[PDB]
Amino acid sequence: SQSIIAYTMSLGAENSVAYSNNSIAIPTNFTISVTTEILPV
Amino acid sequence: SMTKTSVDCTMYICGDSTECSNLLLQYGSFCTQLNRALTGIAVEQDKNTQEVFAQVKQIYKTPPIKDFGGFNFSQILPDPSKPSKRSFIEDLLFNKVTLADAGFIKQDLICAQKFNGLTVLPPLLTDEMIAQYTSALLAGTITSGWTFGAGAALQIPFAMQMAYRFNGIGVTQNVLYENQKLIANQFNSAIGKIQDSLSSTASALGKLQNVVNQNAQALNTLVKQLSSNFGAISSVLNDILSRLDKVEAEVQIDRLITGRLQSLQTYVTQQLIRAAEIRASANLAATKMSECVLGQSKRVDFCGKGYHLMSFPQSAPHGVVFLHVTYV
Amino acid sequence: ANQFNSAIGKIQDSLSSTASALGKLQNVVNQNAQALNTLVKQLSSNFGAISSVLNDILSRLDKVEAEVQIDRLITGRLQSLQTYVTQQLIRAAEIRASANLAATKMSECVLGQSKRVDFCGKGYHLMSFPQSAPHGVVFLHVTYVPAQEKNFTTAPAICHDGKAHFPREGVFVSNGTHWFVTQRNFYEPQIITTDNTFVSGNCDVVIGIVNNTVYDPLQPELDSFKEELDKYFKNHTSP
Amino acid sequence: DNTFVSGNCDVVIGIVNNTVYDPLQPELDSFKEELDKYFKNHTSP
Ligand SMILES: *[C@@H]1O[C@H](CO)[C@@H](O[C@@H]2O[C@H](CO)[C@@H](O[C@H]3O[C@H](CO)[C@@H](O)[C@H](O)[C@@H]3O)[C@H](O)[C@H]2NC(C)=O)[C@H](O)[C@H]1NC(C)=O
Ligand SMILES: *[C@@H]1O[C@H](CO)[C@@H](O[C@@H]2O[C@H](CO)[C@@H](O[C@H]3O[C@H](CO)[C@@H](O)[C@H](O)[C@@H]3O)[C@H](O)[C@H]2NC(C)=O)[C@H](O)[C@H]1NC(C)=O
Ligand SMILES: *[C@@H]1O[C@H](CO)[C@@H](O[C@@H]2O[C@H](CO)[C@@H](O[C@H]3O[C@H](CO)[C@@H](O)[C@H](O)[C@@H]3O)[C@H](O)[C@H]2NC(C)=O)[C@H](O)[C@H]1NC(C)=O
Ligand SMILES: *[C@@H]1O[C@H](CO[C@@H]2O[C@@H](C)[C@@H](O)[C@@H](O)[C@@H]2O)[C@@H](O[C@@H]2O[C@H](CO)[C@@H](O)[C@H](O)[C@H]2NC(C)=O)[C@H](O)[C@H]1NC(C)=O
Ligand SMILES: *[C@@H]1O[C@H](CO)[C@@H](O[C@@H]2O[C@H](CO)[C@@H](O)[C@H](O)[C@H]2NC(C)=O)[C@H](O)[C@H]1NC(C)=O
Ligand SMILES: *[C@@H]1O[C@H](CO)[C@@H](O[C@@H]2O[C@H](CO)[C@@H](O)[C@H](O)[C@H]2NC(C)=O)[C@H](O)[C@H]1NC(C)=O
Ligand SMILES: *[C@@H]1O[C@H](CO)[C@@H](O[C@@H]2O[C@H](CO)[C@@H](O)[C@H](O)[C@H]2NC(C)=O)[C@H](O)[C@H]1NC(C)=O
Ligand SMILES: *[C@@H]1O[C@H](CO)[C@@H](O[C@@H]2O[C@H](CO)[C@@H](O)[C@H](O)[C@H]2NC(C)=O)[C@H](O)[C@H]1NC(C)=O
Ligand SMILES: *[C@@H]1O[C@H](CO)[C@@H](O)[C@H](O)[C@H]1NC(C)=O
Ligand SMILES: *[C@@H]1O[C@H](CO)[C@@H](O)[C@H](O)[C@H]1NC(C)=O
Ligand SMILES: *[C@@H]1O[C@H](CO)[C@@H](O)[C@H](O)[C@H]1NC(C)=O
Ligand SMILES: *[C@@H]1O[C@H](CO)[C@@H](O)[C@H](O)[C@H]1NC(C)=O
Repeated sequence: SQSIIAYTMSLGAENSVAYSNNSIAIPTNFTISVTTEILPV
Repeated sequence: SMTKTSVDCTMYICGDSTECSNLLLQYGSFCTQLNRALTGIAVEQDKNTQEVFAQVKQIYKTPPIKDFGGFNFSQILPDPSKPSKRSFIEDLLFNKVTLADAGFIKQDLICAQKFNGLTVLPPLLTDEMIAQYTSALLAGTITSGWTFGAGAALQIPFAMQMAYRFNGIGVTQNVLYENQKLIANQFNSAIGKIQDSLSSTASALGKLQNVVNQNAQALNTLVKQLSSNFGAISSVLNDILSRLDKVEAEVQIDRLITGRLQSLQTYVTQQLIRAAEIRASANLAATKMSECVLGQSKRVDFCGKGYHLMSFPQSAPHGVVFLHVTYV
Repeated sequence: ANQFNSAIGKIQDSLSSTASALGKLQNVVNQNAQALNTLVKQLSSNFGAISSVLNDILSRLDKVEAEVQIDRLITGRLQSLQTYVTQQLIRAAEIRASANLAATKMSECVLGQSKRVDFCGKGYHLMSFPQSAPHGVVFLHVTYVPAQEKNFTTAPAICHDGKAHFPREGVFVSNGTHWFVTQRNFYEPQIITTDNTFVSGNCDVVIGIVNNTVYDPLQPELDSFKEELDKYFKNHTSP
Repeated sequence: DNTFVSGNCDVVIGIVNNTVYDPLQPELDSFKEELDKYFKNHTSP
């Protein structure tokens, strides 16, 4: 029941921002994240 | 990016001839190597287009109530009514570059290339999809400032974002507040001068057009080289195979194989060297997206001339246009 | 520290679990290996000579026959080296560009801290650690990322005794009942004071300015010092 | 509040005189006039 599907790609999740002339969001907390990046030399 | 080109080395050197194909196998991997080289170029066009525009894995959207403190982004935000959702300034950009084959099916220089085993492959991302990624970048910029770069998008009022910017160039945030009508008017008026420039002069997009013109000029040159004799009794392969038996035809066809194969090595070398120019430019545009759009840069003259405030990306035929906003 | 220690753990587990991550370095090693094999396989091609084996020409033909066949192999072979060296020069330009970028990230992410957004990993750059790899470099970029946000009401400036006030650093916010001042990248609210803020102009010009009392940390330090003094005068009724 | 101190007037090339205002000053000296009239009044009973 598996098969090759073909589709027009989505570019990401749709996300309207909570914008308003007097609204702000501020982070109460944070994460330290470590990301590997690799370059040929 | 530049137009993806696929050439079939065998269809170009040996148009429908078994004899020429059997002689071409005497060279071995030369035909495959030149398709590997052009495939490495064709694939890194989609990479370059991803590096520049696909900087956010989420499609931000502007609110319906445009209360951006008096700043009027309506000429750089999407248009709902136009069949492709590009902005007003993006439509001017799409009119002001001319293309030699877009690759979108056939049913003239485009025709002459296709009749000779030369093909243009379509980009992965459509011009609607680059308009959507540009909408996400611009709507994140207007509604969230740098914060959508550093993590989740945080809303901030647009005049309050511009205040953080001003502190960023060492001008105190009340210099915005006390002048906000003037600063919004100057911005609105400068977005006006972008149109009154691009609408009227031909040369402004010249960097993009020159990139298209070279890929066109080189495909035209590779089409023309099929008319070279290279010392054979004809430039046309069938006229040799018609007038000679195998024992004399092989001597003539071997000249044309040698000359056409040297012509492809020239095209593929010119295209690989050119492809390095475009990759350096894509890395520059991805860096300018990261540092001028998703942020504010303290790097002098990196994000347009003057003290950088913010910048807005726009889609363009095979390119990007940055509208840099600077305090002078 | 615990988040950092755990994230370094997730690097170990990532590089254990996934196949594709080194796919840049692996693709560079494959490209030069495949090119060298292409260069050796191109020796077996005839180029129209009666064999690709050099001695099968030199024996089975006379001198002025053989020279016409050997010159095909010399021509084709020389073109094979010119092709490999052209592919290697063009390749070397990409590795150079990548080495100059790596030397720039060593300079700016390892020897420093970058204010260039998304240059040294995604998020706000804290620091980076280099690791050696076959023909390459790996950076572990460490970044601060904003996590749990709350919405707040905000204002451009605050009004008190008819003058406007603005934050020295940070932004004003309200939880719905009280105004606070806080740093723009982490929620730590404070009572709004004359030490957190500076003054400019009367209350009319600022679009969106609200009304909220500002505290003066010199004031109750003088006003309690009026009651002490006030107590003196009461004592001084008695002697 | 706008300025910070370091060293004395001899070392800096091209330094100039001007007065430097202190905002604590009339905020204390008004609190001396607020005091002086109270001492004068408290002679009267
Ligand atoms: C907005 O933030 C304000 C500051 O945290 C908060 O006001 C504070 O509310 C608490 C009660 O939840 C008060 O705490 C005191 O309450 C009585 C006072 O007699 C005592 O029994 C307690 O032990 C304690 O001392 C704070 O006094 C009060 N602070 C102020 C400045 O009024 C608001 O409740 C927050 N508003 C919203 C909508 O969340
Ligand atoms: C923030 O606080 C301000 C000070 O209380 C307040 O200003 C005051 O606003 C009222 C209403 O507009 C004015 O009332 C007077 O209006 C005219 C004179 O201008 C008279 O005809 C009326 O009879 C009445 O006396 C106050 O004069 C005015 N105060 C000052 C110093 O101008 C703001 O309106 C407050 N804003 C908010 C959003 O609360
Ligand atoms: C800036 O203002 C300064 C304060 O008024 C002023 O400094 C004063 O300069 C005079 C003249 O040089 C000195 O006069 C005394 O000098 C020595 C003792 O140090 C004696 O031999 C003299 O007879 C005389 O008493 C003042 O002592 C000196 N005051 C201080 C506090 O250093 C500057 O001259 C002014 N400069 C300018 C350019 O405006
Ligand atoms: C920040 O608030 C927005 C919406 O504004 C609020 O709307 C009221 C219900 C009330 O909460 C007011 O204080 C605000 O003015 C949030 O956006 C909504 O998110 C939910 C999903 O969580 C979604 O179903 C709604 O459709 C969204 N509405 C809009 C207009 O976008 C936003 O999620 C809040 N931020 C956080 C961190 O929760
Ligand atoms: C900030 O977020 C971190 C997680 O990213 C929270 O830390 C966790 O807290 C829960 C309890 O609430 C514990 O069970 C976990 O073990 C904690 N993890 C770590 C790494 O310590 C933290 O509580 C949050 N801080 C605030 C102030 O909300
Ligand atoms: C933002 O600028 C645009 C362009 O000037 C404004 O759009 C015009 O609005 C007037 C008045 O309704 C119309 O007569 C024009 O025909 C509109 N032109 C276009 C291109 O739509 C827009 O109104 C401005 N926004 C604000 C908030 O003032
Ligand atoms: C594929 O080819 C067919 C023709 O063989 C095209 O079909 C024609 O389309 C036009 C325009 O819509 C119609 O006027 C004709 O009547 C169609 N002819 C037939 C025989 O159906 C079709 O448009 C082509 N599709 C693409 C994407 O090129
Ligand atoms: C700062 O310069 C701006 C122009 O960029 C001045 O604004 C203009 O002022 C004149 C009157 O002096 C008006 O006729 C124009 O319409 C204004 N232009 C705009 C875009 O609003 C402004 O007056 C100057 N400000 C100061 C304090 O000198
Ligand atoms: C903010 O927008 C609301 C409508 O949503 C409006 O009532 C209010 O006057 C606006 N305030 C400012 C400062 O723009
Ligand atoms: C009142 O002042 C006198 C000194 O004049 C001092 O001895 C006494 O302790 C003071 N008492 C009080 C209650 O202040
Ligand atoms: C500036 O230099 C000149 C000499 O070139 C000198 O006469 C003058 O007093 C100096 N002024 C200041 C403020 O240093
Ligand atoms: C003088 O002192 C008395 C208290 O003894 C007080 O009632 C009165 O208001 C004061 N008058 C003035 C003018 O200070």
